Amino acid sequence: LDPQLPPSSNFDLSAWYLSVPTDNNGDGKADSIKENDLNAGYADGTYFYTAADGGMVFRCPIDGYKTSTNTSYTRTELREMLRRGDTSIATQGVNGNNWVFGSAPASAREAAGGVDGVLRATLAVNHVTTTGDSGQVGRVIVGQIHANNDEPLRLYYRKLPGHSKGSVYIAHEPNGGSDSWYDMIGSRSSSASDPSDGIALDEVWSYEVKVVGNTLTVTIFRAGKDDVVQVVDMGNSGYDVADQYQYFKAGVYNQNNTGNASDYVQVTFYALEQSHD
Repeated sequence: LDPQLPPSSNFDLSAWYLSVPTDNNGDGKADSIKENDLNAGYADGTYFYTAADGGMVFRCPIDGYKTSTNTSYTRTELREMLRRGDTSIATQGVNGNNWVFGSAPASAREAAGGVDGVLRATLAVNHVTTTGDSGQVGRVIVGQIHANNDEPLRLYYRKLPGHSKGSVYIAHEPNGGSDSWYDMIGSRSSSASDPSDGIALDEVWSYEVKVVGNTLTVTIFRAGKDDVVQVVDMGNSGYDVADQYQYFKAGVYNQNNTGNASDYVQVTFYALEQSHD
């Protein structure tokens, strides 16, 4: 990882676009740096940049523009794009830009850009919010599986104000259904005690989000510690259908809209790979 190289030279960012919470074209939404511009070595020194150690930094304040009116939170986050800069393929839809679970019909599988998926990342959470409502404070989503309108996976890190260590947990949201929650390390609760096995700020760790058919496996890897694995059976989740498309997300999604404007989340990634079939 080279400190003197942009993120698209330190990482393979050809299948990603970047969302940063500014509104430069006056459309009221977050800005998108699409694949072709991102991969020309885009870094703005404020939201998205190479660290002094070569890491790809995502930094995101509480206050700023959002991706749609359907969310209440800012993000500095990548969104997977299997078209890789081929703009004649649409962003949304079961097409060469997006993947489908292997459980979907043959039609959905042959049309899609990929079948099943594995997202791997290595990262350190540098900073989480310390301000705002008790139920929001300290939370950042660092990895996602997103579908047409629901989220098969949201991977959270949360560290509470008076704690030296933070927790890791996941949500699975069925198609048209509601979130199921799974604590992996520590606890998502706003009143949990300091997790003695938890993850500190600046501590390096790794995650793997994998889909084979209707089985989701989330693994947390940590040097010197056993892997932590959560399997989620999505057999009743309704994603094994022809009209659902899927994409990975990775970066910081700031789950706080109640703290100080300039409070923020920041995570540095050290490895980031997306793959399909």
